[PDB]
Amino acid sequence: EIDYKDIATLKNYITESGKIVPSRITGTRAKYQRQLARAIKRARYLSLLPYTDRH
Amino acid sequence: SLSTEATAKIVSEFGRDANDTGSTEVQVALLTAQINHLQGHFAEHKKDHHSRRGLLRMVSQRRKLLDYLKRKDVARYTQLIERLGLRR
Amino acid sequence: MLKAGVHFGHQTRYWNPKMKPFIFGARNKVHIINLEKTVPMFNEALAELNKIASRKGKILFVGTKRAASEAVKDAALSCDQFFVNHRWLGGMLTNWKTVRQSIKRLKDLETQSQDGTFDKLTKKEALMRTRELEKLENSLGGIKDMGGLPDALFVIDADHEHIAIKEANNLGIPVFAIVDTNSDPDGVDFVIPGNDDAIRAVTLYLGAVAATVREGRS
Amino acid sequence: MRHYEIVFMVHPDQSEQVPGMIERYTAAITGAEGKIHRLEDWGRRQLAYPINKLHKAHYVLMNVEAPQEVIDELETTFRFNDAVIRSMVMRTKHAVTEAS
Amino acid sequence: IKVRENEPFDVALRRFKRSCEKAGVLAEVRRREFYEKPTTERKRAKASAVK
Amino acid sequence: SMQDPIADMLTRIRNGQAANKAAVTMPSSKLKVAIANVLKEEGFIEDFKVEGDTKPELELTLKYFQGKAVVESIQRVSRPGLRIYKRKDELPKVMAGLGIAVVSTSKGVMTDRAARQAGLGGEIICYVA
RNA sequence: GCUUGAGUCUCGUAGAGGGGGGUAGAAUUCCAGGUGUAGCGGUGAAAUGCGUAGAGAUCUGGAGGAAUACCGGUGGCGAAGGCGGCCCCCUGGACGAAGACUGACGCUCAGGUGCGAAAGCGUGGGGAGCAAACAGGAUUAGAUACCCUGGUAGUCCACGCCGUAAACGAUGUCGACUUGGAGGUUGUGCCCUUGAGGCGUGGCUUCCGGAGCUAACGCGUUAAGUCGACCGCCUGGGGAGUA
Ligand SMILES: [Mg+2]
Ligand SMILES: [Mg+2]
Ligand SMILES: [Mg+2]
Ligand SMILES: [Mg+2]
Ligand SMILES: [Mg+2]
Ligand SMILES: [Mg+2]
Ligand SMILES: [Mg+2]
Ligand SMILES: [Mg+2]
Ligand SMILES: [Mg+2]
Ligand SMILES: [Mg+2]
Ligand SMILES: [Mg+2]
Ligand SMILES: [Mg+2]
Ligand SMILES: [Mg+2]
Ligand SMILES: [Mg+2]
Ligand SMILES: [Mg+2]
Repeated sequence: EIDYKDIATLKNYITESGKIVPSRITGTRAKYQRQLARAIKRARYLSLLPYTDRH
Repeated sequence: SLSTEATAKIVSEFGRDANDTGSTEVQVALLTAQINHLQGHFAEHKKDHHSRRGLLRMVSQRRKLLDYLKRKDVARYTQLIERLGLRR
Repeated sequence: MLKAGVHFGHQTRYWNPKMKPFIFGARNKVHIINLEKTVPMFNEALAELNKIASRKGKILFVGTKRAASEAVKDAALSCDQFFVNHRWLGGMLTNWKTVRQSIKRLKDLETQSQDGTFDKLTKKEALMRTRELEKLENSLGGIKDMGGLPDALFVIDADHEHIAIKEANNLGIPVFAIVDTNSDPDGVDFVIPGNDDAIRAVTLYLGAVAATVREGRS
Repeated sequence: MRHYEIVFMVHPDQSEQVPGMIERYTAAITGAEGKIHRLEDWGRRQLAYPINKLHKAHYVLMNVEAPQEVIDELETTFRFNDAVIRSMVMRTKHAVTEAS
Repeated sequence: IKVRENEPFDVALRRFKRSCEKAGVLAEVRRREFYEKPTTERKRAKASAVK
Repeated sequence: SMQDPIADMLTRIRNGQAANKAAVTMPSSKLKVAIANVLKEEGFIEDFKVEGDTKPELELTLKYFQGKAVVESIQRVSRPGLRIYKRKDELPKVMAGLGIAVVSTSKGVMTDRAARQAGLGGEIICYVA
């Protein structure tokens, strides 16, 4: 959310597969769903999080 | 988009005091300043059409202002175009 | 000045803009009417009501909703006044001459309920013709005897009485109505602000109308 | 002078280069009179997916305030140095401390 | 996707696959490209989900 | 734009009136007033007021008679695009005689009736009825 | 002269706004290899095609181009065209809170200039998938098609052309005025912040609906309502956007 390093908070905004969870489920606000995804994206690149559950 | 440092500078170089921000000359001057800076931005790139639109915008504005001045104080006009270095 | 123990106002969003001048509400996402404006409208309400009621009151207490209906089959019903307390058969004012025969049937039937033919025919026909009666009975009570043309009309909830008011508006029948915050006024010549569907504002002004038609010239 | 996160991650085998690397970057940035507001040698962390063959690799966090210029001549060195399997330099918006 | 199911049973129980992929992003990516036409598909897919 | 302000006045009446609006205000001007004057003197507006000083504020009270408004129609005539100037023999009389025509003259904003008597003419600002 | 129109200045906010450089994982195709063995592929059914020089399937490594799942949404930006992975660099616009400066410096704009999807053209380059042309197999009375197997240009990059689209809201721009309701989005002021809020106050937007307007459909404070300033354009169908 407020940051990608927080993989802690994060891991509960992604499905098992690692797909970013729709806001209609997280029930999250708008502005933040973006800050969220952006930080998730950010965290996948630094291998702090999977893209895929195939690993 | 021009440095608060640099924009201020020019306000204190063309107006009564700083704060005299809206003084004709001052506008005409910090437009000029950007217009010129920018000419290198668009020196590279050139395909940055969109940004170019603001730059054209800049020119046509400063142009209108320059015009109005000449209409009012033709003195402050000549002084300005000399000292801003344009109108050839 | 108030009397209304509790009709205060009523009705929340659904407000009809034109009902501004009779509202000062705001409590908990619903507006309270102008408590002190409903009142100077009993001045004129019951006044030109009783005013025509002495010169001879023939009213028509039009009001419906399976939860307020029968509470009009009273001193509203009884005294110098007539009533409709069910689905307002459209055109019953406007087709009065068609429906006029829907009366002849009602009578020519009950006038033959405990009268005339009855316990004869089949033990089918029986309540298998009082299914006819019970029907025409409600919706077409206050019609029965008309005697003196419908002359003003007292109507309960202006918009929920879309038709009957409109009918009147057409026929020159002054329409006295109470109009919630949500209901559309101006169809009403004599407009009565305030709640329209709480068991009180009804009986109150309702019974209070009966209580001024009922007496005006001794 | 602007800020950046920066969080290059190095190759296990070249682990004991990480101290010299940090010494070096700090030197370079400090020399430009730019400060340095956080530093975290997370060491050998386990990878989510197995980037570049090899799982688990040595992370290092930074947080610096330096002129868009030395930050420029950083990703270069970050490229040159095939011991750094990824890097990333980020936003800014004023300094930072602890978290993580 | 994955179920490493455990001790005493034999039933499939894989109701998971109708929770993401399968004919989800699969009947999708299968065929006609689309392009600007999804826009039209997903525009009618909101006009519906209003009421 | 703001280029014709009198049509803006004419319309703020026209509109608010059809909105059954009690008052209505607008930036004032010498001109504006002299007209509202006539509107009042001839009984179309209830009463005006200019509550300002640096940023003047012409303000008018609309009347409603029966259920209607008193202004059954208020159109501009002259306008910055096309200015109208009728002599005197040519001055236009609205609704036969009822209703008025606001006309500016070498001596002030008067009504066609008035101007006709005055013996002069000028720019026929607008029509009212 | 004036300060309300219009600009300038200060701090900030949101953003697939533009241009440039990096870079990431998922897949497809291809190359190499391990294992494995008689089919695979495809359709409505088939056949062309592919496989015992071992295909498909399965695992492993590698090369290459192209596009960026999930976020994602009557969500967001732009003058229109249009713009979706991540990061840095350069840069345009918008909006908001304050207050300060300019002092009508404005609106519109024939001519003019710029921009302007996709296709198409010029030179080099690049080429995985898709695919005009073209080949082959089918269907069919016929099949120069729709379906199948292949597949060239093109689709990709750089520079330069072309200047058109149902380039559409089929609604020119600017300004003023005129009842409502439920959202979405994005600033900001105030309240024991003591509720994840509570009451306001701008920008933008979706649905619905009043007067009114309309041939009707419908529009409806984002007008197709009430008005003004300017500009483009229409005058029966065909002929013709042709000579
Ligand atoms: Mg004037
Ligand atoms: Mg791959
Ligand atoms: Mg492979
Ligand atoms: Mg910007
Ligand atoms: Mg071009
Ligand atoms: Mg092209
Ligand atoms: Mg080419
Ligand atoms: Mg084909
Ligand atoms: Mg054309
Ligand atoms: Mg459209
Ligand atoms: Mg257009
Ligand atoms: Mg609304
Ligand atoms: Mg609508
Ligand atoms: Mg209009
Ligand atoms: Mg031609």
